[PDB]
Amino acid sequence: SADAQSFLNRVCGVSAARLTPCGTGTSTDVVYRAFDIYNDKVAGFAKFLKTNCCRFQEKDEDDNLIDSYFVVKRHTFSNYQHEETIYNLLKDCPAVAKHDFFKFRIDGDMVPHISRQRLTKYTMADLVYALRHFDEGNCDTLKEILVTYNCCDDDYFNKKDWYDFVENPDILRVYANLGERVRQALLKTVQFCDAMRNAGIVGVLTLDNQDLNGNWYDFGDFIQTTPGSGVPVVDSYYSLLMPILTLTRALTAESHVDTDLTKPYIKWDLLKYDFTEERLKLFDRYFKYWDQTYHPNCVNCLDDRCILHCA
Amino acid sequence: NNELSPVALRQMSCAAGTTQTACTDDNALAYYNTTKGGRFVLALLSDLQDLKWARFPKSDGTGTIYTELEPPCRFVTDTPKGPKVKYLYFIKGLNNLNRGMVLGSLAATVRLQ
Amino acid sequence: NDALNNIINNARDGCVPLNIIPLTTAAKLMVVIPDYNTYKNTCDGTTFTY
RNA sequence: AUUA
Ligand SMILES: Nc1nc2c(ncn2[C@@H]2O[C@H](COP(=O)(O)OP(=O)(O)NP(=O)(O)O)[C@@H](O)[C@H]2O)c(=O)[nH]1
Ligand SMILES: [Zn+2]
Repeated sequence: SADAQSFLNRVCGVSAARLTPCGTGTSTDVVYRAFDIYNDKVAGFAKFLKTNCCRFQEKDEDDNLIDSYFVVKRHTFSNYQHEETIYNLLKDCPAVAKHDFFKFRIDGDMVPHISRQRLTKYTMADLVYALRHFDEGNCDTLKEILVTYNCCDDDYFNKKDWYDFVENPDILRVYANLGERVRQALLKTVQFCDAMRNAGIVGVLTLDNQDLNGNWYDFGDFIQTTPGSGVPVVDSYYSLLMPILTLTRALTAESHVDTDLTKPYIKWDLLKYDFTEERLKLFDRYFKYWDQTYHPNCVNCLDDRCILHCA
Repeated sequence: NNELSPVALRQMSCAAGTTQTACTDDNALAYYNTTKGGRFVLALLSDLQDLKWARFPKSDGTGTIYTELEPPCRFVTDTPKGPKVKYLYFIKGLNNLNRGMVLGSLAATVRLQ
Repeated sequence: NDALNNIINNARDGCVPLNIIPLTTAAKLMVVIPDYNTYKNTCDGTTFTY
């Protein structure tokens, strides 16, 4: 009675909101996902069990499910105000998911909810964990991710040794279909860092706060400072994401005329061999807030650790 | 949960100048950290308005480094005193995580504006 | 020593990669063909472009 | 995350 069919149209926003519950009523949903934790008593990069979330998938004209979810969570009252303030400071960035703060009663009391709109099913941390902890006995997440983004079809896995690199070298072409998604995620990350610096917000960026479309959320561990003096910490993010940048060949679009995958290739003259400025431009475009000096020529390095870092 | 340095740090004391040996007695709330290998300062605060130099004494005394600073930032503080203004500095080359640490601790333990 | 000199002088300091010297100054070309399908796509006819 |  009410509740489920009233919470549904309260989560339902003002745009189109053709929603369907993910097998729940007014209660939360439990999933098994990967996180990156550091909270003074636990640390690591493992798969924990999420507990406090209600998810509503979205439909469209022909009443078939689509890759869009409304994730609404409940928590205390102080985090409500803190997240609302930070989002109000950060809402104008085009790389931040659209939040919605409301209050709804489950009993005689009224509890607050925070709803995020149009997220994907999996985050970037899920993809990184799936590719860095491969096990052919159970790889359902990787297969689902590959088939939901038109990298292959469901009958591609009926083959045996479909994952091998020596046998079936076509898996490289299959993997190289996520590079554009990764590149757009990198660009949106740079945009988010610029917005955080301009707004005066201090926080650490993790892989599980970004979905596979590039949008950011979860400002629950941030603080506030004077405008223009913000500082993001992006060590673990880039360091963990680095091995995936070459498997998927994310920088293929940089060999075309206007960084567009539909135009012909760039025609360099055969007599050019320096390329010392292009490397700096690429570093400034994709790794702007990585704070450690980068030497395009390793003859200027200070020791072997710097040589490794720049190579 | 990825927090920015739960266990905090302790202390702020000593000196500063603008041209090498201009550090006379004490012109800095040189802030934080006594690491496990020795005293290694992180943040510098200045009730003054323009400084490029400082000199923190440590251990041997003979070894006290003439630190190169960086262009400052300014803010006003919500102290019980009332109107109080400093000009913020960090030791040059301080990586992002350390500045985040000191800024978070300063903002979350003591009140500022 | 005329084509080599012609491409050396175009360099801005006299240095050029070694991999483009045979590509722009050689007089003879040798092609090794595995099968006929590859042959009809590379050197079909009497003159080809490469 | 298992602090909601
Ligand atoms: N993108 C997405 N994530 C989901 C969905 N369902 C569950 N999740 C999981 O729910 C988690 C949301 O946690 P959230 O509190 O927003 O961020 P957080 O990383 O836990 N940090 P904190 O709340 O302390 O600031 C994500 O890590 C994600 O893996 C979904 O449909 N889409
Ligand atoms: Zn180097």
